[PDB]
Amino acid sequence: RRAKKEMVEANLRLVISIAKKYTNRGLQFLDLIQEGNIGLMKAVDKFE
DNA sequence: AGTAACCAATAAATGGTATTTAAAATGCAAATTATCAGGCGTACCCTCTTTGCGAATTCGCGGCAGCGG
Repeated sequence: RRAKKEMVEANLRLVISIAKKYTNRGLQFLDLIQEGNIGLMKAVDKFE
């Protein structure tokens, strides 16, 4: 657990970029960001 | 080119009380097809950056605030 936190906290900027590419008047910025963070947690789980 | 209402008679005058008839039709609940609605996955590399620009030169008033003897 304490290992995965490090990658998750490292790649938040990546999430920000991908999200802002979709922000143009959808839900709201922060909702997109948080949903992307869910996705990032999934990806960290699946990466080899 | 013929009177009767005499007293029986005849069943026809009804519109009313029902267990039937089974055929129909009318509904009823299954089988059995189509199609819709969810979940998962994607391996070159990409890393705070977008915003609101201002419910828009109001104004007058009040009061709850920080500095200050």
